[PDB]
Amino acid sequence: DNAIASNILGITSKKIENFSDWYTQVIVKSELIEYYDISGCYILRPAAYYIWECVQAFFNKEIKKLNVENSYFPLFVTKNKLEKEPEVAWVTKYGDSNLPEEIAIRPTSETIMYSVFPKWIRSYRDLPLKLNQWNTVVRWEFKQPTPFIRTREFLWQEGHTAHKNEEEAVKLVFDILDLYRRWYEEYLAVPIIKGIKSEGEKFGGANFTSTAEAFISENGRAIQAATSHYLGTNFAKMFKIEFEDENEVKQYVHQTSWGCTTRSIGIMIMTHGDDKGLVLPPNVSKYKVVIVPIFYKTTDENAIHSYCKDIEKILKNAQINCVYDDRASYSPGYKFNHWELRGIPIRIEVGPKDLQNNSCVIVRRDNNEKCNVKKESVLLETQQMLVDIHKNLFLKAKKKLDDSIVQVTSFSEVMNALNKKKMVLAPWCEDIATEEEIKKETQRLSLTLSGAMKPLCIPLDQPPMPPNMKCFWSGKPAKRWCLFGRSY
Ligand SMILES: O=C(C[C@H]1NCCC[C@@H]1OC(=O)NS(=O)(=O)N1CCN(C(=O)Nc2nccnc2C(=O)NC2Cc3ccccc3C2)CC1)Cn1cnc2cc(Br)c(Cl)cc2c1=O
Repeated sequence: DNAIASNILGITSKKIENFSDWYTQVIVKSELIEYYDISGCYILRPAAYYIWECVQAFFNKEIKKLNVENSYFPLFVTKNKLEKEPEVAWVTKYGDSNLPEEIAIRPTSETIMYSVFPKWIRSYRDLPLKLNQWNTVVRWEFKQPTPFIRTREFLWQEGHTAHKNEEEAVKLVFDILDLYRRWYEEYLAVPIIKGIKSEGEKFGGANFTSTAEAFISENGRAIQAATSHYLGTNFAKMFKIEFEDENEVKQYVHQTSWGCTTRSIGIMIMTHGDDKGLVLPPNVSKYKVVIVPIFYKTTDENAIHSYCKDIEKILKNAQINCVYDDRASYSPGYKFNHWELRGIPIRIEVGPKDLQNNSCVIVRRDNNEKCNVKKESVLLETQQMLVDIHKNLFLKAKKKLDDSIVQVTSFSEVMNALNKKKMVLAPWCEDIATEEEIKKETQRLSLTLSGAMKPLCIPLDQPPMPPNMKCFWSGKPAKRWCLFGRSY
């Protein structure tokens, strides 16, 4: 429990050698996650919840442009109402007395909301209806949990809309999907692959499911990053959500729903984190800069302290939040590891020579590259470097994603691509019967998580398909290229 020894040790598992232990150490030592006495439930500490507040402000600002309004619906669903559509958590008593009708924690708010929609929708003048919630949902599974990405309770947003026809809803589905892209690219520097889910992997209530897929290249696992469904009139028939149209004729509404969870944070940690600890894209880090003082003698102490307070004022006047670790009990080297492990994008060092030159040293977190900068240039160099740190993080990640995809044309090359922690891009006939056949065979040939291969998504960005190409599995005419891989 010695501070210096713990500081020098940092993360002690190498990301590439022991990924599972590497991930646990990072989330605990960078002060993101705390554990709890109920399995599969975790505490979001400030540094983690700050990230959620950043993406929440962005997604709010964007869905307002689509005229989507936030709201809040009850945490509880009556058994009577939920079972009008079996791992839900059930409230059965208050104090010591049983409830006459059991009560479920929402796993999602479909039945809670769509049950009231008919009261709000009477004619076309009431459409479209566009609602969003920021809440938690509970799903009591006994699979092995994993912080951020696979938990019994998790924070998310769920948005639900209803439209007068199909095209206006289908357009909204993909408009939201691109906001999920920007959520991951512009804020978490994580590249995703837009696609359509296979028939066997889509949401049971949707006509189609569009998805944003991410890939964890260190363990070879694909993970769904966000989702956006076109529900059609399926839920309008269940709940009788009708309206009178412009011709005075009763019609069903066309609905969409879409969500993104704190799994996005987990994906971001697994992408950018290195053997030093957390690595934060500037847009989700509270402190963009850490100012560390360095003292050669005891005489230059009052000057360097004042010089660091000048740089702090320069950055904070430009609304660039920072922190000046003026603690006298720790060495500069200690502070370097301290804030590197916590993922601060930029470190500014001020020493005696840097003060004699009226300059400073600015170190990047992603690649540890240093450069000397004049004091009057500190603000401009910091601004451009925060932008380049993001771009570098994203481009390096997009490289790892692209290199994780092996385009194949026969099944005889599938197992070799899987065992190299990759996913295959294969031409597929999209027949639903083949989805389980591919799972059973890929896991059979694999010799804890599963070894089976499942249809991840059919990408929107389709490679050229020669009109005579056949399915990599059945040999029947192929329809589109499909990503297949191992998942959680
Ligand atoms: O809701 C819907 C329809 C839509 N509704 C509005 C819009 C949004 C919806 O769009 C989706 O399709 N969302 S999705 O949830 O399917 N999708 C999103 C992307 N994913 C995440 O990011 N997930 C997470 N993020 C962070 C942490 N953990 C997880 C996570 O998965 N934990 C679990 C796995 C795991 C592993 C170990 C331990 C515990 C656990 C729990 C998960 C996949 C479908 N659905 C799902 N399930 C239901 C369940 C019941 Br019970 C009933 Cl009754 C109904 C439904 C139902 O209707």
